[PDB]
This record gives sequence, C-alpha cells and structure tokens, in this order.
Amino acid sequence: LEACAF
Amino acid sequence: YTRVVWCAVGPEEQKKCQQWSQQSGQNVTCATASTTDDCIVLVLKGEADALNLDGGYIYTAGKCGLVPVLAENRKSSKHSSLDCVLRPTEGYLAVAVVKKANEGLTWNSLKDKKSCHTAVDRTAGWNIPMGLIVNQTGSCAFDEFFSQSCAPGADPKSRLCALCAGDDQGLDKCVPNSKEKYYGYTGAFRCLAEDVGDVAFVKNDTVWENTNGESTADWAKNLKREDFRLLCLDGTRKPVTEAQSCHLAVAPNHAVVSRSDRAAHVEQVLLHQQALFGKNGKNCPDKFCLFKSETKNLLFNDNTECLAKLGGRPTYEEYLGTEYVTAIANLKKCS
Ligand SMILES: *[C@@H]1O[C@H](CO)[C@@H](O[C@@H]2O[C@H](CO)[C@@H](O)[C@H](O)[C@H]2NC(C)=O)[C@H](O)[C@H]1NC(C)=O
Ligand SMILES: *[C@@H]1O[C@H](CO)[C@@H](O[C@@H]2O[C@H](CO)[C@@H](O)[C@H](O)[C@H]2NC(C)=O)[C@H](O)[C@H]1NC(C)=O
Ligand SMILES: *[C@@H]1O[C@H](CO)[C@@H](O)[C@H](O)[C@H]1NC(C)=O
Ligand SMILES: NCCCCCC(=O)O
Ligand SMILES: [Fe+3]
Ligand SMILES: [Zn+2]
Ligand SMILES: [Zn+2]
Repeated sequence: LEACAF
Repeated sequence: YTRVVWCAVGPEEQKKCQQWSQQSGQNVTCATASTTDDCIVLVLKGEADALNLDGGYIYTAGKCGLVPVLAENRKSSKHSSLDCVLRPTEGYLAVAVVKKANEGLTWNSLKDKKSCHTAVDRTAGWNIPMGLIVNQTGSCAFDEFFSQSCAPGADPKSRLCALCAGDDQGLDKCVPNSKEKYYGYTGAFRCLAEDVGDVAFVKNDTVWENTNGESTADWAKNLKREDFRLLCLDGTRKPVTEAQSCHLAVAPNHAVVSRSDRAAHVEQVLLHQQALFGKNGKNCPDKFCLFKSETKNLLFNDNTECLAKLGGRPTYEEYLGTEYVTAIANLKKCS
C-alpha cells in the first residue's frame, strides 16, 4: 500500500 | 478530434512510431524516452498520451494514476466465434528456460548461476522469478543470488548487469530498451541461446517463436526447441511442449495505459488504427503493420492478433489481479 514512485 | 501522442521506448520503437504516425496521417504522433519509466512520466505530465506496457510496468503506472485501456490478445488455443476485440484475454505463461545440455540445472540449483531477464520490474523477467526466489530463500538479497545476470535497468556496474552487452558499439549496456542486445523477451532468450546465461526468465511463446525456423534472425535461425528445457517449481525439467504444467505463473497480458481523462479517446483511436494496420488490417501488409517489427516486439508484441476491449472497466489492480499485485508489493519491500 504505497504511492506513486515519481 | 485530437491527435494521440504515443510514447516509444528507445530509438527502434521511435522509428516504428514515426512510420505509424506518417501512415496514420498524424492521427498518432510520437514522443520518445529512454526507458519505460520515463515514458510513464511523460504520460503523467500530459506530454504523451499512452503506451503499451508489461504488467510490472502497469503496476508502476497504476500506482501513479494511469488506467488500462485495451489489452494485447494473441491467438487463442481454443476456437472462438467471438471477434478478437471481444474475445476474453488468456494470460501468458512465465517460464524459466535452460539448455537441455546443461544437465544438472533445476529450479533448486539456480543459486550462483548466470541469469538472463527481460528487464527489472517486468512480469516474467523479474517480478515472478525474483518474487519466488526472495520468498523461497527468505532473503531480500536477490541481487546476490545469481553470480552474474543481464537484468536491464539494474545498476550497470553491478553483477545484475554483468552479462548485458549494450548496442552494436557496446554503449548503453544494461539500458532497459531494445538497444541493449539482451533486452526484453527475445534479448533474454538470445542471452540463453548464446550461453551467456544458464537460465532465461521469459514466457512460453518466446521459446516457440524463436526456434525451429519461426525466426529467421541470425542468432535464432538455427535453434531447435529440443535443445531447451523448462524448469518446474517442483524441481523437475520438462520439454518446452509442457509449459501448461511447468510454468512459474500465469501473467496478465501486456496492455495500453493512459491518463484517465484521455482513455476513451485513446481507445477509439486505437480501435480504428488496428482496423487499418492490425492483423488482416485494411492497410497491412501493403502499407504498414502495427503488430510486426521483425521479431523485435516493438510497441506491441509481434504475436498480437489485436488490442481487445476490457471487461468491467477495470482498475489497474483488477486488471493485474489481486494476487499478482500483492506479489509485486511483497517483492518491492526489499528495495
Ligand atoms: C506456447 O507458445 C506457443 C507459441 O505462441 C503456442 O503455440 C502456438 O499455439 C497456437 C494456438 O494454439 C497455434 O495455432 C500456433 O501455431 C502455435 N505456435 C507455434 C510456433 O507452434 C503454445 O500453444 C503455447 N503453449 C501453451 C501451453 O500455452
Ligand atoms: C511471496 O510470499 C508472500 C508472503 O507469503 C506472498 O504474499 C501472499 O499472497 C497470498 C496469495 O495471493 C495472500 O493471501 C497473502 O495475503 C500474501 N501475504 C502477504 C504477507 O502479503 C506472495 O504471493 C509471494 N510471492 C510470489 C511471487 O509467489
Ligand atoms: C484520422 O482520424 C479521423 C477522425 O477520426 C478520420 O476521419 C480519418 O479517417 C483518420 N485517418 C487515419 C489514416 O487514421
Ligand atoms: N493475480 C492475478 C494475475 C493475473 C493472471 C493472468 C490472467 O489471469 O490473465
Ligand atoms: Fe511481460
Ligand atoms: Zn499454473
Ligand atoms: Zn471494477
């Protein structure tokens, strides 16, 4: 459950 | 209407995209970046509209808000009266391939061997095999499992790039685009064919499509399927005819992604563009074929029969499947 890599 | 701006990864894709753009009367135009993650960033900035992606890259794109639009559909194993565009996708089989002559090698003795991967972050080339290896070893140190590898996208000075060969001049070693000799399905299979590696992580179709005269390319033209074996998770080795009982996973097909507010227009444009340039398209083979690239799988895999509509307007996690998403997220904990 993470976010966008950029 | 608006033009659709495709994103090509590397200069070979850019050349094909420019041919498509000319043939499409600029209904499609081209932006180009060095890697698939850089194309994802162009689409997130709104400087490109769409590209077709392996499922591991759909995970990266989907975490950033991009959505699946249409999926690759290859020829089905079972007869179907449905038009390709409406026929349900069947995933592809991720496999581990070795040479038959490398007699001792099984899934359980891969440690310290030489590996060939399509690229870091792709499904059959990386997320499935490395996710299984991390789990079975109980260790995140997957960068130390094989003695040397070609895993495009990894640090070029590291053992994960030691087998990579770059371009005709030896520049761009390990870049995750088609300039790297050992990139992608066909590059990782060539890494195995040439005995640069002991094992290649590709899909079933790759082995068939580049053996027994199915490919005329110089490195493939002479390979025989019978010289290869699949590694099964129970530690047995099988002929490549047995992929349905000797695979590592079933992968979701590569698919086109875009920003959500351009998905409907990208979809409509692609359905028209394949009617013109697709398999049996109005203008293929006379003018241009969107799903050929002399085996090099540029923009789309060469075994694409069409881009198909998705069922259920799926989110990226519905398209990839919950189990695969959780496997990726588990592996990404190591990084
Ligand atoms: C492994 O991949 C190969 C290549 O895509 C599949 O073989 C093809 O199957 C199609 C559909 O049945 C045939 O009409 C093609 O002629 C076959 N191609 C070749 C080169 O032989 C094969 O079915 C796949 N194996 C599994 C278990 O999915
Ligand atoms: C690696 O192991 C992890 C941990 O067991 C696997 O994650 C589980 O997957 C199952 C089935 O999809 C789920 O019900 C569990 O919730 C997951 N567990 C955790 C802790 O997240 C993962 O599938 C394995 N990776 C591979 C590639 O097989
Ligand atoms: C360009 O797109 C327009 C609008 O949909 C259409 O009328 C025209 O046929 C298209 N031409 C090609 C070659 O894609
Ligand atoms: N976790 C589900 C992965 C997707 C499987 C591929 C498929 O069923 O088409
Ligand atoms: Fe893939
Ligand atoms: Zn299975
Ligand atoms: Zn849904």
